[PDB]
Amino acid sequence: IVEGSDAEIGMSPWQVMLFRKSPQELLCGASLISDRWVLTAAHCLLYPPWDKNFTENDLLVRIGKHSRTRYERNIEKISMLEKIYIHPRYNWRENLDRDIALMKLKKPVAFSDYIHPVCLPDRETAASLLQAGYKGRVTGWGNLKEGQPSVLQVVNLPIVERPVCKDSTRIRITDNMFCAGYKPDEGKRGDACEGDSGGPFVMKSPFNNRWYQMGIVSWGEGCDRDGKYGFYTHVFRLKKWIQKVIDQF
Amino acid sequence: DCGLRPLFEKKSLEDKTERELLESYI
Ligand code: NA
Repeated sequence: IVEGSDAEIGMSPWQVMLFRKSPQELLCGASLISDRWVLTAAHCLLYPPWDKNFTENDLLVRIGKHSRTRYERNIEKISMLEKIYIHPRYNWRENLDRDIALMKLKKPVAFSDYIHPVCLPDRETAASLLQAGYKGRVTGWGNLKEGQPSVLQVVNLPIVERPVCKDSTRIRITDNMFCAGYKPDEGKRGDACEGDSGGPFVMKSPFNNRWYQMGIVSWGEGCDRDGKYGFYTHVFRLKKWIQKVIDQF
Repeated sequence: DCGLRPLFEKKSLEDKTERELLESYI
């Protein structure tokens, strides 16, 4: 996260860290959507152009963490993965269309002051909140500049109009993505960056004061460049797949 | 259950920047 700030304790209790098991290396962000289901980006798991095809035993998650500097007794929890489900129409060949994956935890995680699931959007919430100029929030332990922080970073960023997203880049965008960030004209800055993929773009509902995950950090071109914007997988658009996987397993 | 944080919404406390988000709805 570029131009963010340190998260407050418990500010993002749905935050999940995706690690390589051996050697332990932080790979990506992720988000907690129930006691045993975690959402991330597909490319953190599967990316043939880089010979990447991680299986369940290659990985682990940590949940309820605030700092990488110290072990947080009785607060942070580790879980192994039972199964990985990648979207079956994830397009790694072209533009990362449907960059989304679900991971089922071997052991359900106990909820706590630091561990708690985010909501997935219903239709009305999606239509109401996912509009240009509305701000969401992005969190991650990924790069601070186009190295990595000791405390979780957070940045608030406005959704951008689809024509502007589309004209900002030559990569073919789809309706399964959206973009966010400040325009040069607006003064403020900030972006997700390499290492933040899989982390959530969340929005707080004014109707019921619940936090909803609208996007998943997916891709960009540099970080925090003028006239460029981060791209997120559009969660709502893919929610029938999410529900089928969770309901059908 | 979902999307209500034990240390914030569940205790009627605001985080340091959430007002920026809610203001953006106006
Ligand atoms: Na930008």
